[PDB]
Amino acid sequence: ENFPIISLDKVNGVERAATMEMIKDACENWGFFELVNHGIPREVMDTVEKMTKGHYKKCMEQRFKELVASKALEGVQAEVTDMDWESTFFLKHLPISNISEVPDLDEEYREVMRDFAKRLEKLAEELLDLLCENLGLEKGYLKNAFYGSKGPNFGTKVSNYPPCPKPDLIKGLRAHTDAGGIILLFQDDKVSGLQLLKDGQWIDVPPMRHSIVVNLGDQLEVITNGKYKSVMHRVIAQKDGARMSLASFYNPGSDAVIYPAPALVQVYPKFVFDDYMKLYAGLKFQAKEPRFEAMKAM
Amino acid sequence: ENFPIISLDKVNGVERAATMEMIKDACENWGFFELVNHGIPREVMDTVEKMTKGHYKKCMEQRFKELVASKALEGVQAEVTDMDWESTFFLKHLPISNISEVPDLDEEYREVMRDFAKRLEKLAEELLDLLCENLGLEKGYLKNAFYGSKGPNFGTKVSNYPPCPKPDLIKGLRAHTDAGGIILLFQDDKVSGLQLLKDGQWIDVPPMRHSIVVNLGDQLEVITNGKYKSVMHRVIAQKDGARMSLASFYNPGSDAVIYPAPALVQVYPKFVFDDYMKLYAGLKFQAKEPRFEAMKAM
Amino acid sequence: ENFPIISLDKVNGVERAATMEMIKDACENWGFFELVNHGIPREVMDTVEKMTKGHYKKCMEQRFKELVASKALEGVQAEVTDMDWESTFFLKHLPISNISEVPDLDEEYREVMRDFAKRLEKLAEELLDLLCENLGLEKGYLKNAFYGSKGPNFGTKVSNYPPCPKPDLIKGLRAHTDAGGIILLFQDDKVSGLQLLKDGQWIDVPPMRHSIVVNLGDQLEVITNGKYKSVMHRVIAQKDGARMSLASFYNPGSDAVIYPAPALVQVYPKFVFDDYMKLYAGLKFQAKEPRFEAMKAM
Amino acid sequence: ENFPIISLDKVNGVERAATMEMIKDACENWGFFELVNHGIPREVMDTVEKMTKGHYKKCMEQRFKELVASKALEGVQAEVTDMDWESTFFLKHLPISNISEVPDLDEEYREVMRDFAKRLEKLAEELLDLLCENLGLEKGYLKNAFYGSKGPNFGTKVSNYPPCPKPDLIKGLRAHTDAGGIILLFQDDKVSGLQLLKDGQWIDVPPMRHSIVVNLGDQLEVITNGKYKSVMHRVIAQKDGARMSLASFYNPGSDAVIYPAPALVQVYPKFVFDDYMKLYAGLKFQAKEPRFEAMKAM
Ligand SMILES: [Fe+2]
Ligand SMILES: [Fe+2]
Ligand SMILES: [Fe+2]
Ligand SMILES: [Fe+2]
Repeated sequence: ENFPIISLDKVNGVERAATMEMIKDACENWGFFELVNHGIPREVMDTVEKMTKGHYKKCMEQRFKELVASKALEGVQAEVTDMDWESTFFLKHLPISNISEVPDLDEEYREVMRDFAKRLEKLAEELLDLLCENLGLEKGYLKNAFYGSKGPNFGTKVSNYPPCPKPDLIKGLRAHTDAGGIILLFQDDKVSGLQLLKDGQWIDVPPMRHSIVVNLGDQLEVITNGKYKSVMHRVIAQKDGARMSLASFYNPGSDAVIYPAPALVQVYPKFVFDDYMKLYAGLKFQAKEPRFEAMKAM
Repeated sequence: ENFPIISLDKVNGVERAATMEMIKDACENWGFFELVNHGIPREVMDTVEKMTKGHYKKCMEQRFKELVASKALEGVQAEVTDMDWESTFFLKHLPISNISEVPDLDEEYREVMRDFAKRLEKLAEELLDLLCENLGLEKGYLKNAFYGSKGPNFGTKVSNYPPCPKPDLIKGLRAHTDAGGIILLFQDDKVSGLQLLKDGQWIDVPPMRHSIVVNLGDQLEVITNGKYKSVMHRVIAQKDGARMSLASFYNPGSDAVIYPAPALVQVYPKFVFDDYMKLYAGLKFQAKEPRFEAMKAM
Repeated sequence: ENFPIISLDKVNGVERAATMEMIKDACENWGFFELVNHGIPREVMDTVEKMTKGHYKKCMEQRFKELVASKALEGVQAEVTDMDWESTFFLKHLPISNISEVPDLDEEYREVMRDFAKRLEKLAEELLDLLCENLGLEKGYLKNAFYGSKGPNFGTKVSNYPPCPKPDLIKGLRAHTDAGGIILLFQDDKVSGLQLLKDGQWIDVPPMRHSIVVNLGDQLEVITNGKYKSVMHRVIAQKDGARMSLASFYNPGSDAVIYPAPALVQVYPKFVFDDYMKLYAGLKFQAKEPRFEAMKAM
Repeated sequence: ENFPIISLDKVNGVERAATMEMIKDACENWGFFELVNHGIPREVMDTVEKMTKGHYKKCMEQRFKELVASKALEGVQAEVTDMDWESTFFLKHLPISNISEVPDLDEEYREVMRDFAKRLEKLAEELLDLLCENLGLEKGYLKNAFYGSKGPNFGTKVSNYPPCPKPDLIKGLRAHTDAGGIILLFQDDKVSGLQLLKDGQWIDVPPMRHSIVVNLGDQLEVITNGKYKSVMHRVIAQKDGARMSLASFYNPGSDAVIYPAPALVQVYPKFVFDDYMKLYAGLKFQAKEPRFEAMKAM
């Protein structure tokens, strides 16, 4: 009944069996769990926060100079209330790290993001193995399924944003389930603003400090033949706090072939991960014959 | 073997049967035909041209003032070669004409577009009836199928554009078939730059003056159970000329139910026109369960 | 020492002289004053609020559908935290009201904005007359100076926005003085977030309900030969509240000739209002000879 | 009377004096000259062309995939005539080369741009010395004036563009003089489309192959106390050809102090180059007191 909050270090000790049973239960009945004692140092997370926030502040300062100047163009005084406070960019890590070639980051920043990205990779694969165990599969199974030819895709979206101006503005807002593998979310403050649908109703992720919030995608549901369902959610920015998010995605390689583990077995489909995303981006129906085939299906 | 060029007025005379046989043949074996003597006055088309071109010239003059000024911002001299010469906007006509409320047109312009849009509607419905006849269907059949509840959607895209900088830039460019009903294309100059794929190869639409180029969409293929195929094409702007296009679309109403005429009967599907477009815009797979169903299909 | 809060209705009564003396004092020593009892009904302001907020909510709902869909394009899940919550548009009123032809407002909205704009015009001209009186000028003087040929320019910027994500983000943010005539600001809630520089330090506009905040521009400083200085300010969106602003500007007509009243007399310049703005938009130096003349000046 | 076309290699020979006299005459009476035999190999220019064109073609292919996909979003078929064929980016070279960190260039491309940028720098400084000589100044004088503290700013704008859709669209288009030092323009084909105003009328730059077109900016006019005037021009893309431009700018360092050479001496002003550009970008009047000072000047 309570949202799973899990002290990962307990898997090294006498409490392991009960921690694995929480992980199992979250996987089966929540789709989500919040990790503490997960092995990424407080100091590293605090540095990632500070520096991301430093870069945000800079791009905001620059962005106001530019608003003032374009607005002057149209014979218009730009106010600070005209600001767009949302800023988001990505960083690839696997198979090829583009961290070196993304515009406008300090070197000291890129190296911090590098290290942090290696740490979370390592954490992800550990999590996948513990899922394997609970699941009766072999160590490495999911990392292997996710491998494809060149490897799993892994990146981190880095967001900075203001609070929602009022909750009823979210009233009518569609949620989703994530299409990929396993997602690890790192935020600032105490309140995420992250919510999951459970039995028709919205449950808040409980505020923690130095936590990582883990959730399973569509792909893990297929490989488990539905045993672990990817779950609907949303994330709304609270006046309370959490103005920054790092959402890192450990997804199957583009060419990877996804399908329910034979041991774990209606039957979920088999398919190449990239075709799941091409369905997703709307690039599987820009021809006529596909389209006619789909309307015959409905 | 020759692209169909059809003098529509001949349907009023002793030559009708041979003109209907061209229309039939184009419908079956070209998907396209070029109309002359189609009953829209030379004077009306020439006014539509002039005025569209007048409005283009204005939005270009304005657009250079703004480029000069934003470029100055970044300590940069804007050249005329920095110009974006492409300009396109739409006009609705049916079920509700938004021609009155589109920004930045002269009144004298809106009224010309109104009249012109009534004329082409009338021409479209005539064309659909002549298709009915060739097809063995009743007068009004297609207009009726297209009606839905509120009526057929009808609008005109108005484009102005420079020439392609070089043909091999189009080399690797995907074509398409139109998703809607029947399309009537009005251009300037002599060379369209419009091409259709016929038996694997690119055929140019032959240059004519005061012509209208007609082509059938995906919807007419379904209602004819494949007898009239919608055909692949593209349109590339020629150094030769044709720098302006008015493409008017007479499509089924959103809620209209499309399906192969029982008389005209594998079997094509039945479906609501709006679901064909939602497939098209990529809004039918932004949930997980649809997506899993589609991968099981492949 | 206290920010001027002025009950306008008191100019109809035994307290007039003391209210005029507040207006005089604010004009001379604050540049700003907050009006209550100003003669625009509570019901009208409350309707303007509600309806603006209704339109905001709609454009936000629509804006999230579009973010979800474009983000899907790039194989990316749009979150609600990716939202851009800032929305701003204008409405002209004088010399020609474009309220009828601005995209996407209910009719019931346009009529409310019309009425409201007539009311504030009337309030502005009253304020200018009371300035005349305090100043020793004739009734109508400033309205007349502002008239030019076709009339004074009058419009309203309508803004909706989230809170600033954190105050130190404003830390390093340039303020300004308004370039025009007289500005009347209508907000929601209680806290504006509006601040004025007075003797080197930031003073908050005091929270009021159904207030209008008035401030004088650069133009009124010139006509008063510096007696009424236009004052520096800024406006920052508070977590506390005030998520909406209507800032209406009563400025001199484009062709109006601005210059210190002979009675009110270094000497401020004389000039056409439009040249002050062209200086402002950076369109007075896009040629070489101007530029050389300015560097010789410095 | 004829546009100056100058074989630079002749400065190494018996013809030097007559070539220097052409350079002198162009500097005094044309502001522009076209260089051939200028010492940048045919092979290097041809490689720069090919590779720029290869990169253009790629960004165009990518840009059409994205248009098709966003247009589908709005239930709209993207045509090739909807294309925006204009593409432009910059490359810094001095004081710090950002060529390594600009997005989406082949390595083999960056190295070609590096070399090419060193070659043109070397050519620029040579040209400045020959100007010194004609002028009676010492070798290095202008390079030294341009040096400031960190060095001269040097970069190259790289443009690719379609033809102007029709000449009367340029009819009403403002020209300019360049604000910087000395500009070297490298194009493809034969016809630039570049024109200079000379005695009130438009003169075309004569078509040449493997030419470089040189022109003097506002800064060189000041240092020569008007002896060498920077001249008005424009560049329009011809159906004839020249679809690519590399415009490289050798300007004074930001902090450089520009002023008429004492030997060369109304008197032109003295000033820091960056203040000339800040005048230019419209950032010298975003405060009130500047503005009042300027209106008193007029
Ligand atoms: Fe998500
Ligand atoms: Fe088409
Ligand atoms: Fe202001
Ligand atoms: Fe130029």
